[PDB]
Amino acid sequence: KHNMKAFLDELKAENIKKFLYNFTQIPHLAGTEQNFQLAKQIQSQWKEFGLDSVELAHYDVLLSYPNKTHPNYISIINEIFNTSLFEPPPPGYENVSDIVPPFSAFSPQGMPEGDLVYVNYARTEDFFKLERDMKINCSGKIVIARYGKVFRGNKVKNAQLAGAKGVILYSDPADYFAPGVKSYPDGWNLPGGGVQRGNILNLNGAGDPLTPGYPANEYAYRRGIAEAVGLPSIPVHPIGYYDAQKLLEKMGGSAPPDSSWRGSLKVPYNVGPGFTGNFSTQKVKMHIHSTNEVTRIYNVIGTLRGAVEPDRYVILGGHRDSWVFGGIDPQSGAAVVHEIVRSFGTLKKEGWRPRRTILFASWDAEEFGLLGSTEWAEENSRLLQERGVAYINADSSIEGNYTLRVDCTPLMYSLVHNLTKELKSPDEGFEGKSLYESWTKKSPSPEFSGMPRISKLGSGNDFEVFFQRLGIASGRARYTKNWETGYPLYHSVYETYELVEKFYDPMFKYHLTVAQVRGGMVFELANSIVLPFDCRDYAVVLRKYADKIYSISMKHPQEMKTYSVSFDSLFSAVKNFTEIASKFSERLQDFSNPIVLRMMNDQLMFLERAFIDPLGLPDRPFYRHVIYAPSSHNESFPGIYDALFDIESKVDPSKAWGEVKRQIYVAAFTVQAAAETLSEVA
Amino acid sequence: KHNMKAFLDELKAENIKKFLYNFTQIPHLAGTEQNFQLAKQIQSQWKEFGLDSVELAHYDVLLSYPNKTHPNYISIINEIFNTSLFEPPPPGYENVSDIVPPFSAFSPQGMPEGDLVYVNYARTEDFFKLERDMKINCSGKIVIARYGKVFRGNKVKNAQLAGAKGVILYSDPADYFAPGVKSYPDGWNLPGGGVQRGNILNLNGAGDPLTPGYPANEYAYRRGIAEAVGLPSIPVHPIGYYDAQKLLEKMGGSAPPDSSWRGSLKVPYNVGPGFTGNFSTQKVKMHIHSTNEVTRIYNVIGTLRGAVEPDRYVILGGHRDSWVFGGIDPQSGAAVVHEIVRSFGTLKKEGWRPRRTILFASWDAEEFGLLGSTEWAEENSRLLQERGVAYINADSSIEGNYTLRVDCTPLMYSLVHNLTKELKSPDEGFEGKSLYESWTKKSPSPEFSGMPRISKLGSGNDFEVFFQRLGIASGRARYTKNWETGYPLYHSVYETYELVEKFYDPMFKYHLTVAQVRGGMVFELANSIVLPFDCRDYAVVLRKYADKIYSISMKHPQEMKTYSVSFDSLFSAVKNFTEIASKFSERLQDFSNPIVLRMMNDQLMFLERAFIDPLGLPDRPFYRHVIYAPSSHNESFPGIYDALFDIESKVDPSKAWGEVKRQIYVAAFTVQAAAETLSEVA
Ligand SMILES: *[C@@H]1O[C@H](CO)[C@@H](O[C@@H]2O[C@H](CO)[C@@H](O[C@@H]3O[C@H](CO)[C@@H](O)[C@H](O[C@H]4O[C@H](CO)[C@@H](O)[C@H](O)[C@@H]4O)[C@@H]3O)[C@H](O)[C@H]2NC(C)=O)[C@H](O)[C@H]1NC(C)=O
Ligand SMILES: *[C@@H]1O[C@H](CO)[C@@H](O[C@@H]2O[C@H](CO)[C@@H](O[C@@H]3O[C@H](CO)[C@@H](O)[C@H](O[C@H]4O[C@H](CO)[C@@H](O)[C@H](O)[C@@H]4O)[C@@H]3O)[C@H](O)[C@H]2NC(C)=O)[C@H](O)[C@H]1NC(C)=O
Ligand SMILES: *[C@@H]1O[C@H](CO)[C@@H](O[C@@H]2O[C@H](CO)[C@@H](O)[C@H](O)[C@H]2NC(C)=O)[C@H](O)[C@H]1NC(C)=O
Ligand SMILES: *[C@@H]1O[C@H](CO)[C@@H](O[C@@H]2O[C@H](CO)[C@@H](O)[C@H](O)[C@H]2NC(C)=O)[C@H](O)[C@H]1NC(C)=O
Ligand SMILES: *[C@@H]1O[C@H](CO)[C@@H](O[C@@H]2O[C@H](CO)[C@@H](O)[C@H](O)[C@H]2NC(C)=O)[C@H](O)[C@H]1NC(C)=O
Ligand SMILES: *[C@@H]1O[C@H](CO)[C@@H](O[C@@H]2O[C@H](CO)[C@@H](O)[C@H](O)[C@H]2NC(C)=O)[C@H](O)[C@H]1NC(C)=O
Ligand SMILES: *[C@@H]1O[C@H](CO)[C@@H](O[C@@H]2O[C@H](CO)[C@@H](O)[C@H](O)[C@H]2NC(C)=O)[C@H](O)[C@H]1NC(C)=O
Ligand SMILES: *[C@@H]1O[C@H](CO)[C@@H](O[C@@H]2O[C@H](CO)[C@@H](O)[C@H](O)[C@H]2NC(C)=O)[C@H](O)[C@H]1NC(C)=O
Ligand SMILES: O=C(CC[C@H](Cc1ccc(C(=O)O)cc1)C(=O)O)NO
Ligand SMILES: O=C(CC[C@H](Cc1ccc(C(=O)O)cc1)C(=O)O)NO
Ligand SMILES: *[C@@H]1O[C@H](CO)[C@@H](O)[C@H](O)[C@H]1NC(C)=O
Ligand SMILES: *[C@@H]1O[C@H](CO)[C@@H](O)[C@H](O)[C@H]1NC(C)=O
Ligand SMILES: *[C@@H]1O[C@H](CO)[C@@H](O)[C@H](O)[C@H]1NC(C)=O
Ligand SMILES: *[C@@H]1O[C@H](CO)[C@@H](O)[C@H](O)[C@H]1NC(C)=O
Ligand SMILES: [Ca+2]
Ligand SMILES: [Ca+2]
Ligand SMILES: [Cl-]
Ligand SMILES: [Cl-]
Ligand SMILES: [Zn+2]
Ligand SMILES: [Zn+2]
Ligand SMILES: [Zn+2]
Ligand SMILES: [Zn+2]
Repeated sequence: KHNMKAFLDELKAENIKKFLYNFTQIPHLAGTEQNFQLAKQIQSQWKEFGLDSVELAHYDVLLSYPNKTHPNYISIINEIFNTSLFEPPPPGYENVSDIVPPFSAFSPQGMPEGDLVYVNYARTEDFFKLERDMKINCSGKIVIARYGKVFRGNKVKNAQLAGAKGVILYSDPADYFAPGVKSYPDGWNLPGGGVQRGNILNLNGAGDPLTPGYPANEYAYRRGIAEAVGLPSIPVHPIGYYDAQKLLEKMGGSAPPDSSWRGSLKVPYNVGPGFTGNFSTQKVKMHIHSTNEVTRIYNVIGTLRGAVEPDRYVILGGHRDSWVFGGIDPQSGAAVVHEIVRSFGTLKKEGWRPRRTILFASWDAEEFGLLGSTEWAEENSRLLQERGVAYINADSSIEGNYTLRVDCTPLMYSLVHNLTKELKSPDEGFEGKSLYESWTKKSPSPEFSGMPRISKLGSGNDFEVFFQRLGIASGRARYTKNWETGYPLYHSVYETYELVEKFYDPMFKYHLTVAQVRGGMVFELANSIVLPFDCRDYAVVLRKYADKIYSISMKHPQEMKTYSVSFDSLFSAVKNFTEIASKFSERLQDFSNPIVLRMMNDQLMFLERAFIDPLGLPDRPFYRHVIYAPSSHNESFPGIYDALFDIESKVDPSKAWGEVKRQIYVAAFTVQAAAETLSEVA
Repeated sequence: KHNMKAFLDELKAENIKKFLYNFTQIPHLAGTEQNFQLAKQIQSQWKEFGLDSVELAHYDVLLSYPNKTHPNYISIINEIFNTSLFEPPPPGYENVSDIVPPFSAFSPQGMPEGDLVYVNYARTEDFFKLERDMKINCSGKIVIARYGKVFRGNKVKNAQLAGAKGVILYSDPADYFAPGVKSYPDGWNLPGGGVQRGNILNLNGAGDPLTPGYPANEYAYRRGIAEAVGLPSIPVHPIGYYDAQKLLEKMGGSAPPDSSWRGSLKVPYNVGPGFTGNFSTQKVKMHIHSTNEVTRIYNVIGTLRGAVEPDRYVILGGHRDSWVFGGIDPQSGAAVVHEIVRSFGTLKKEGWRPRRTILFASWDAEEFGLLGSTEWAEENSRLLQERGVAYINADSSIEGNYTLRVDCTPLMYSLVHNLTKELKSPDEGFEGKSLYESWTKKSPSPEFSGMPRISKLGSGNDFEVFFQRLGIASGRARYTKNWETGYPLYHSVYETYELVEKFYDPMFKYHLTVAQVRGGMVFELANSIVLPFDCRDYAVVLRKYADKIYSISMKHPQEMKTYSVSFDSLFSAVKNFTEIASKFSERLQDFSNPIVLRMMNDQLMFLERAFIDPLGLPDRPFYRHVIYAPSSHNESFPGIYDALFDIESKVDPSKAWGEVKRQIYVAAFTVQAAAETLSEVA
């Protein structure tokens, strides 16, 4: 028999292990020769594995690299202390110059000299507290911020808008050093010389900064750097906590406002500005010489043509490019994808084909702003929006070994529940129990007893263009840590095969479980006669999110009275969606007729699509999903959430509340419009 | 048998006559009680006729009306001459106060006093000639322009940008009085007291000025008038040629530059500014007191559910609202639609159903900016873009009685050729010959011997949102005049049943022929197993339009060398489209399998859709069709055409030619992307 069980049983832990080892012996930085060679290997092997076609899709995109003969560093100035030029390489590692040293991708060049201010996590809330409560002024200062809480690019944006002339990012042990675990190579903790790489862009979903809206192909017209989307305007550099201690220990001015501003280092965590008395005259100087360069990148796209609906695509995609060895990020994911392709190809060789086409993707330049997936989606956007059933992401399969973590559209909730009930838990103490049981026990729903937590999709990985721009139902699953105790070695040189094999998943059973969840989801989406989406699950969360956004607005009762701010239309639309989805589910259960089926499958496939506004969100044309797009000021209903954010500070309240009302109208309309796609069609 | 012939034979000239009489006895101005009553009648009758459902879809949109107790007029100033307060009503007509007097819909209020300048047709080219060749300055002047050549709103926009403080529009006998035909009521010519009504908006496809992007429903948030889309900023009023003669006869300053600036009146046609010597001190004063008011409008939407593909829509739509009696505009069209519905309902009562759903529409407020069709399309945009097969318009069936005039997407060319070969010519001297033969003889293709002229769809009628914003294959057909000899009584009170019955089509045979063409197109689109679109026809015209746009650019060889302006990518994409479409047509001929069929029918339906750019054209987000959107500066490829327009006057040629290159890249990409929708799907 060729069914899901056949597919699932063919997956082997030992194969995922071999592929992970194979993928992590040398660095695979985007735009480098080694990553092109890995793309060619993957293309060859996917053909060997049995896919119908396997092609490279290349683009020429803006990337960013340190200058090899002119290293980046930070000084206290005579330069009396210098930060490191590289992380101490891990034991046994030999090509150390082709290891890219830590840097913040897309930093402009510069050598700003100045006095330090300590901005905690550089969140919106942290900057509000600096300026509004503490009357501290960041203008012309170098800010030093600790990583964590939010995307690092949001820190640099937040810093820019507060007027800073440089940002230093560092990893504080409070956030990145787990109590009682030994540092690499003897455990999975971050040593003091370790440094988190990462881009610092604010693209708002645009992809390559030079070609927003269109693929960076052979004839593309590019914006000048001056007009580019999302580039930072001030120099930025990341450092480890040994180097951070040296910079923070002399900090003067105001004490931290409270304990939530103090990390774990033996320093006061004084906010500044500037150093204390004796050193009040010393300064901090950045030396940043990185360059932005248009560089070729390569996606591998594998096709397994569907037997019955070859014009319906189920996509399994994850990135291949890594900062250095990519032992977790992304090769723990890519090894999983490779074994999934191998398993599907095994059934294919025996004569089986999925009902719908499966597309497999190995994305390039994910670490530089989701560039490979976004350019490919811009190139193929018409095919994807009329044919795209679903997108399952496949980055890092493990970031811990505690339990499963799923983020997806509500359309996939029932699919995920049903699948995980049929899979074996790999967890200690849950031998012979289902993954659903272990996951539900370790990560309970905050709302429903006997159900697991499933989170929303936001931003920051390759599902983003498919879900937030194109409105294709999307999901992701991986194994994660206990969230009451990212991960220490994230984007550091110490992310190695040995890290994973010794400390995360020596038996590769968590990898195998993640292969079963991702692979099983893809199998159902591509083979089930009726698409495995339950529109009733969207109705339930829409009411929750409407309740939530109403509750935020209701912090301002006087203004809602004055400006006649009603959420009645939004609740009405949610109620109608609930009633219509209920009736549609009845019809879906109550229908031999493949036109009615495919009509019904089309209604299910285009339901996610109906939440797209072709006008996008305000000033963010590439975020178009009205329920789930990222907030500019990071809740769901982001248009209304952003209109309400810090509304009490707006100088023209009439105008501000008018815009809240406009967003309520757009949201109610969109909800009702999506509901009407599930009505009888004529 | 229930086939096309059965459908066509059921259509009767005598029924179209009765309906026209029924629809034209009282005025049906948008937003008035009489037009709501007509909507309710049509809804009732379409149900009687046998449609499955017939609903009113209402919206509350910005409309514009004269003040009944404060009439609009123009003076020479002591006011020594006044223009008319109304057109002399036609013989036998009794409710003359409910006849709206001539006015320019959406004019602001005002009483500007000043000196006249005569701007010919107020085209872009005419204003270029005034300022650049004749050194005449329109700033602070009242411009008087004759109707014709271009849309009247473009005249007011062109006037505004040249700095004028008022516009007077008039109908010159050179353009609106056919030689040797007697004026109404004794013939079809425009009498001197007749006046062309019409809106003067510049909406660029937005629909209701207050709700761009979203339906003007019960909970809509509206822009303030100050922020509205497309409203004119200076007062405007139209007059007839008796009144125009009085205003023009004293005109001084510069003589007309050439004969193309002189109409037929016994006046010099001096451009001005101002009057001659003795009257050099007299001025012109407008009195405009019209008001813009949000008003309810009603579309009638009839559904005939498809037997096999009820989720695929073929739409036949035309407007119902008229300036006064609507004898030609639109009731000659609406009477045709009514008889088409009656004929389809006759087959339905005998047990027949079309393969695909047919939607019938009676649009409101077309005369005020395509408001009814646009709001309905904004409300239903998700259904329309995933399900909309085609849209056939149905405004005025006759504007003359010489021959057929078709404007449509190239996807419909073969359909139109094949249908007209099977229909009887109603033309004198072509008894027993096909409509194709008569039409081809009277309106030859400028390019191909033995084929008729078919024009492009542009702007200015209710197909606009479906084709230019949503990318649904669209077409229109009507009977027209000999274009080497609009029509004289256009938008005047003299457009009556008697005008049509006495002077245009006494036997209703031209009406019947137009019913057969529109109805037959709808029949094929809704019933043919394979959609009746030939993608090869798009390949042919894309090469033509690429040749044309290249030829325009090649007027600037030096700049194309300097800025490296290549059209190579666009020709490459057109070549690929040609090859791919050729292969797709082979597959379409060479395939029992309803999935392959419906896959193939989906590829045909979404081919028009693939020419939509979701980023729209520059500053015109609602014009999104990359091949055919209206030029801002009114050729096809409007993005590239507008980038090239008057490029030699741009102050920064590097920037201007960079933008030309950007548009070439967008167009080439879009063509290639559309081509790829016709590739094998996996
Ligand atoms: C959820 O679904 C329900 C349908 O089950 C849908 O109900 C619709 O609500 C609107 C109100 O927003 C109704 O609109 C009315 O339509 C009638 C004609 O049918 C008009 O006469 C009404 O206008 C008068 O009353 C207004 C309100 O006081 C006045 O402002 C106005 O000036 C008029 O005097 C009004 O337009 C509509 O009939 C129903 N449709 C039904 C029941 O089929 C509801 O809108 C959906 N929710 C959302 C968010 O779409
Ligand atoms: C019309 O369809 C044809 C396919 O039949 C399609 O041809 C493609 O054209 C592009 C050129 O625009 C080719 O791109 C090349 O791809 C190879 C790898 O396959 C690269 O090595 C090439 O890059 C090198 O050469 C460049 C040109 O001098 C240099 O600028 C560059 O730095 C590299 O040195 C180049 O990217 C592509 O291979 C074909 N694809 C085929 C034949 O399958 C054509 O593009 C279509 N037209 C449009 C408008 O899409
Ligand atoms: C990763 O595995 C690949 C595939 O097995 C290895 O690539 C093969 O290497 C052998 C020996 O050089 C060649 O003969 C094959 O042609 C290669 N096959 C390909 C590229 O498809 C590769 O050597 C392994 N890498 C590491 C670091 O172990
Ligand atoms: C930090 O690094 C800089 C640059 O390498 C050091 O300053 C240089 O010292 C070298 C050799 O001693 C001189 O040739 C250069 O003139 C110096 N350059 C600059 C820019 O200062 C600096 O001494 C280092 N600081 C520490 C504490 O090691
Ligand atoms: C998840 O599994 C449940 C239990 O099997 C599925 O719900 C059943 O679906 C069948 C087929 O429609 C119905 O006949 C039953 O009434 C359903 N039981 C219920 C709702 O309790 C559910 O459809 C599955 N989810 C999927 C496939 O997405
Ligand atoms: C146009 O035709 C309609 C439909 O036949 C006429 O409306 C009918 O009028 C009679 C007499 O008043 C009523 O009993 C019917 O209820 C009406 N039917 C409808 C509205 O569906 C209408 O009178 C005709 N108009 C003119 C000007 O001749
Ligand atoms: C044009 O119309 C205006 C307004 O009706 C005429 O001027 C008015 O004349 C009436 C009665 O004779 C006076 O009561 C008003 O004071 C006048 N109003 C204004 C605004 O001037 C004017 O005479 C008419 N011109 C002609 C030639 O008939
Ligand atoms: C218009 O009519 C022509 C002539 O019948 C149709 O072209 C024929 O189509 C059939 C069925 O595919 C083929 O077997 C013939 O080879 C075609 N003849 C040709 C191309 O000369 C054409 O398809 C019709 N157009 C439509 C239906 O849109
Ligand atoms: O590095 C990434 C983005 C990672 C994010 C998850 C994440 C986010 C933050 C951290 C950290 O601060 O350690 C770690 C992991 C995602 O949503 O996948 N892509 O390759
Ligand atoms: O009045 C209209 C728009 C009419 C236009 C055609 C047109 C355009 C101009 C005239 C004229 O100047 O007499 C007459 C008719 C269309 O493309 O349908 N809609 O109701
Ligand atoms: C890198 O720095 C070196 C040495 O100072 C310099 O010569 C070169 O211009 C730089 N390279 C780039 C790509 O900017
Ligand atoms: C893997 O799980 C076991 C049990 O908690 C433990 O030894 C180790 O800390 C875990 N690894 C990581 C990286 O959490
Ligand atoms: C119309 O004009 C009259 C009479 O001068 C005036 O009283 C009224 O305000 C006006 N009506 C509108 C709707 O502006
Ligand atoms: C209708 O056609 C005949 C023949 O040309 C003619 O008497 C009359 O002028 C035509 N009517 C119009 C409006 O062109
Ligand atoms: Ca791009
Ligand atoms: Ca609107
Ligand atoms: Cl993932
Ligand atoms: Cl028409
Ligand atoms: Zn990753
Ligand atoms: Zn990463
Ligand atoms: Zn009309
Ligand atoms: Zn009209």
